[PDB]
Amino acid sequence: SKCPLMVKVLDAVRGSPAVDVAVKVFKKTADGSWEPFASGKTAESGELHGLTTDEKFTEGVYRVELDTKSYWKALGISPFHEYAEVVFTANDSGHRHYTIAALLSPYSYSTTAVVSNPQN
Amino acid sequence: SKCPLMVKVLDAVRGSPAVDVAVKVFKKTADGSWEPFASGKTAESGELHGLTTDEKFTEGVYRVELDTKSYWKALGISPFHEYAEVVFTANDSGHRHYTIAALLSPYSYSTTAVVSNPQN
Amino acid sequence: SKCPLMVKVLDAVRGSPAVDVAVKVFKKTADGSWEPFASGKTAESGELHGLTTDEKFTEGVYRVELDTKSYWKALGISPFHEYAEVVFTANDSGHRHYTIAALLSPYSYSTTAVVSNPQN
Amino acid sequence: SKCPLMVKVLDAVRGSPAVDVAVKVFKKTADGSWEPFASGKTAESGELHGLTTDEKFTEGVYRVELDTKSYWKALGISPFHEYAEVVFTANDSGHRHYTIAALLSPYSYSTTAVVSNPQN
Ligand SMILES: N[C@@H](Cc1cc(I)c(Oc2cc(I)c(O)c(I)c2)c(I)c1)C(=O)O
Ligand SMILES: N[C@@H](Cc1cc(I)c(Oc2cc(I)c(O)c(I)c2)c(I)c1)C(=O)O
Repeated sequence: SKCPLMVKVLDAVRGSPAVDVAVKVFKKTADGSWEPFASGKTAESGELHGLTTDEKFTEGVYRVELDTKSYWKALGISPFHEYAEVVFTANDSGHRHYTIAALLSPYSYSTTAVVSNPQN
Repeated sequence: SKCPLMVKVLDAVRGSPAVDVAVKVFKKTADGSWEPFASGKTAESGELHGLTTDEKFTEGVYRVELDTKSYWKALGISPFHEYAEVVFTANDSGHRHYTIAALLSPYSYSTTAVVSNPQN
Repeated sequence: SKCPLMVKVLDAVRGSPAVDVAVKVFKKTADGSWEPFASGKTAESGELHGLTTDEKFTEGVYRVELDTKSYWKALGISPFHEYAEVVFTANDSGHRHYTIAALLSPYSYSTTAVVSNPQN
Repeated sequence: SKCPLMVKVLDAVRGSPAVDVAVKVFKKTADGSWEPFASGKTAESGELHGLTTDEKFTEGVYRVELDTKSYWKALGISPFHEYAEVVFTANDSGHRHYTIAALLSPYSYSTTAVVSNPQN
């Protein structure tokens, strides 16, 4: 695809894009600590665009945190999970473009990853 | 563990097994069409064991229909699917044990097959 | 300009779009029988477009059938289901645009819908 | 029945329980840190029963972490996610039962919570 790191969030109760979800991305440092990498909020389409350029998105372990609790909390639903979280290693083989899709439900959530090579 | 076929249904919105969901089993005939094989409704545990006996369950194509629409209509929710349907070929490679599991949400559902192998 | 019905299919084992998944759509008729509506195959993006147009896609019960067995059998994988079927009611509340997403795995498949308005 | 906390994992590629999957439960401590709580690996049934007891399992925010990466590698399969974490608040509505389920695939995973009522 185009964006190096793309996050898409869906709402399985209303069958619509989960708009305004707090997304935070962190990067593991040499000593094992968690350093804030980037963050945003999903738009009307349930997508988050512009987290990182390929230059900035270097090889390493990443952590994407979606604040699922606030989403449900705003609608008057009390969810189970405090947050949804996806931890993964990136560009260890070579530079790839990732899409992290997540489907939300008060007591459940499933997450998938689409890895696509930018070059031939 | 005794009955070769079991249906386990869960509700993703409330964090609980889905109770009294209509489950109808259809088996494909030789002339081409389908014919009623069994029926029942999920219990308190969200399970439905005791459909058929290891003897009446012969090899062939099957169809497990779950009336998901009624289930949500009862909670004030207008779901998306008319029903969840699972079609598969059973016991082509000798006798087995299949537990089909469904995860329900108004606008989405995940179905899963679990095959057990009784020591013959 | 965007078409009413869309199908997006991902592969969970490989983490990429499912290319060449055979797709068949049906429409329920007055008799309570099924009539051939459309058909196609997912492109490289794992998507399917031009299944139909706004004028042809009226109110009614539809059945999108996905040939998921051939897909796996082609890769050397022996799946469980013969195909993944999605039955739903369209253009209930007047005109709408639909998106059927299906996530594939050998013994499991998760399908979700995203209903959106063309003007809202 | 007498297990306050339960974890069940399934493999979506082989269609059977995820055996020998390492589980580690943490509990947010008084000073805000994560303290070890329970550890174990999925039995043949892909589940853990001896996790904790109705008395040791008190109120608080727990963290369940499944080591999926190691599960997949020991099969020759290189997975996407580093691991699967599930963080939740427990016993906020009295002393009830908790079942955490997970459906694993190389590039995707689903989780759901089933919260029962012991004496109901
Ligand atoms: N007597 C059985 C009943 C039961 C069977 C299954 I199989 C199961 O597992 C899942 C996990 C996920 I994640 C799903 O999406 C689905 I559908 C089913 C669960 I929980 C409970 C027991 O308690 O073991
Ligand atoms: N970009 C286009 C096409 C597209 C639609 C969806 I909807 C989507 O999201 C999911 C999320 C999960 I979780 C799945 O299992 C599956 I399959 C698809 C993705 I990625 C891409 C659009 O915006 O319509």
